Amino acid sequence: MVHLTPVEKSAVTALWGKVNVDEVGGEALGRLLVVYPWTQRFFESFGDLSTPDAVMGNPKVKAHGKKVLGAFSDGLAHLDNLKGTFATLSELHCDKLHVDPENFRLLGNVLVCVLAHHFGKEFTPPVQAAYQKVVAGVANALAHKYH
Amino acid sequence: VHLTPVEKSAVTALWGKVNVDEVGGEALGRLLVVYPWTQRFFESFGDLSTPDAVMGNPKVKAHGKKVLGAFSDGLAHLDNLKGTFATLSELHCDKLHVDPENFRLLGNVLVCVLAHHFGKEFTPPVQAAYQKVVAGVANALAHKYH
Amino acid sequence: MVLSPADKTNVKAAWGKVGAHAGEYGAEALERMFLSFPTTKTYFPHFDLSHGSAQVKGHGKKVADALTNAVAHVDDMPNALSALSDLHAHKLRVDPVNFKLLSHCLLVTLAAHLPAEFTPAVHASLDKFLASVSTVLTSKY
Amino acid sequence: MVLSPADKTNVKAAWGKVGAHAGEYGAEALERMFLSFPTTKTYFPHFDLSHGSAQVKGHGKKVADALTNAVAHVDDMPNALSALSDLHAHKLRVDPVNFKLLSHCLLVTLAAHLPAEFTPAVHASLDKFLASVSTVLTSK
Ligand code: HEM
Ligand code: HEM
Ligand code: HEM
Ligand code: HEM
Repeated sequence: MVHLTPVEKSAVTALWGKVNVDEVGGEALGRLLVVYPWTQRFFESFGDLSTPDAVMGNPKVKAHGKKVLGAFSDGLAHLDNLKGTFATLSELHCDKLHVDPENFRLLGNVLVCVLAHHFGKEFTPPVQAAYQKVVAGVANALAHKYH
Repeated sequence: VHLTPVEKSAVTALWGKVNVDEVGGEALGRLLVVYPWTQRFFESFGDLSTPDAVMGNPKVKAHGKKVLGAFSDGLAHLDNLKGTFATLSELHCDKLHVDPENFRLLGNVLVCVLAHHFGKEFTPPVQAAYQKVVAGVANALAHKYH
Repeated sequence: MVLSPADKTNVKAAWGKVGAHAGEYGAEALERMFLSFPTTKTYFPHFDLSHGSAQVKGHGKKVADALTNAVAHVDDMPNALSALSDLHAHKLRVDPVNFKLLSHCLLVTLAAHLPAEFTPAVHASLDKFLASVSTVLTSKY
Repeated sequence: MVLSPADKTNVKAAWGKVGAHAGEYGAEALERMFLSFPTTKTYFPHFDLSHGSAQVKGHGKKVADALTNAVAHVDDMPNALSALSDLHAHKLRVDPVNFKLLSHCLLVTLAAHLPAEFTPAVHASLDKFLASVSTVLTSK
């Protein structure tokens, strides 16, 4: 949602094919942790998280990073329903984890800030708009069983 | 988020005493005073330039009553707030473009107004019951974004 | 939020009428929060959180005094609250949504006890204040 | 917010390499905002918001220079931006979400021009800064 036009649907996968599904996940989450330091309370099991380079360097963040993109690519596959695709994940994050749904929005913004960091001017405003629709729908899906 | 049977009872027990001529317009008024950017939706309402002018504004008080009504309406239909607010949702989001955070703001001003009015009797567990209501209302009024 | 002179006068004036009831009001505000928003209880994983609790009621007065102390230094707040900034933001890592919740519960408390002070104007003043307090407690400086 | 000394330097350094590109970046950030979050256009009713538009450009520059002056008076922003505050908060009545929207688009814009300097640390510092600016401009 809102919908993603066919051009938006075609511009997004194109870019998403150039992104290293094994390293950029920990890149997004890592900055969520450093940009928004309070989110570090959710990942206390991950050892050292006291400094920027440490958080970026912490291996578990990296490894957990991949699972994130996992879910996001997974959600890219079916814009049909992020709500259903993230039913399991919503319940995990919402009921069992107590993560405030605003942090969902933030990750989807850090992610978008991260895509922009890699791809420079290939990350055009219309490509950004399309991705904003994706990180919105995904953050909304995850926060569905708070509804 | 589903009230308990004793929550549901405290809720309607308190709402039944609510001066429906006043409270709605006091909550909308305080929304306008406390969160002044919300005035932008109400240039049609006239003088909103001082707290007293806002609180005494006949259009504020009048429109406030319609607010309270939809709330009351939601208080009876706690099991389907989605459809109950489906038209107002359509209205506030697509014509009015009100950001969904403001729905949460208003709900919390209504809870503040209630506390102002029923002092001690607006007890902590009563408030909790109302929090679940205004959240549900705000969530329903933002279902459009979903 | 930067707190106008009018705001500063209105907060002092309405926080004065608090006075002796600081612990009482503070205790209740934490209680209102804990019940209204269950998720906030987990920042106190070792606290006794029952109604009347010695920990809750004792903690709430510390909140009320850090606030009295905040009202006393409205123009000099990020230094007056330098300890609490690191406590809540650095060490405890509190999600800023919670400060919105406690400020609200604080407001609802004050509206329950001081129904003549809580004019819409003062309500507004107190809001900008509490949210100013919160901004400092969620800053790393 | 309340900026750390590390924030204050990182922001001046980062917004130091924008330099002459201020009106370009501010033009980009606005367009990104207007596309990604179409509601924001509601505040510019009679504007030509087209790609490359002269008004978005001129306005882009006005945005960016305000920031440059903000970074300068970072210890005294509320005084420095007091005219802008009355504008965005009293006259224009801009909803605070919109400042989050634009600060994100400036941040995205910087990430896509300064790939070197836009590190986790400086990203965080810029975020705090833009939040602080947003705070001032939303209040009377
Ligand atoms: C908004 C997009 C998000 C997506 C797509 C997402 C997706 C996921 C996925 C796929 C997992 C793995 C579940 C498993 O392996 O059992 C997970 C776990 C987790 N998530 Fe995220 N999540 C999001 C938001 C967040 C945010 C914002 C936070 C915290 C600030 C968070 C906190 C956690 C925690 C604490 C875990 C489990 C950690 C562990 O297993 O040690 N999630 N999430
Ligand atoms: C939070 C719960 C809310 C409820 C229950 C509610 C309820 C209502 C109702 C019953 C109407 C009357 C519509 C009609 O008669 O067709 C209305 C209209 C309106 N709403 Fe609210 N609303 C809420 C939140 C908000 C907020 C926070 C704002 C602004 C910040 C807002 C802006 C408006 C405006 C401008 C109108 C129409 C006024 C006019 O037509 O002149 N709404 N709403
Ligand atoms: C108006 C807002 C707030 C004020 C004035 C405030 C002030 C204080 C004060 C004075 C203390 C006493 C520290 C000590 O002497 O040990 C404290 C501790 C603490 N604060 Fe608050 N705080 C606020 C908001 C919050 C919120 C919203 C939360 C979480 C929901 C929170 C979490 C904590 C925790 C977990 C402690 C230490 C409790 C322990 O010993 O485990 N603070 N704060
Ligand atoms: C970092 C955030 C922002 C900065 C630094 C900023 C700065 C400025 C500046 C320098 C002007 C020039 C006007 C003058 O000096 O008279 C202006 C005008 C204006 N701003 Fe912004 N602004 C910001 C955020 C926003 C946002 C988020 C919105 C709405 C989405 C907005 C809406 C407007 C409007 C409608 C005008 C007047 C347009 C006109 O000239 O007719 N501002 N702002």
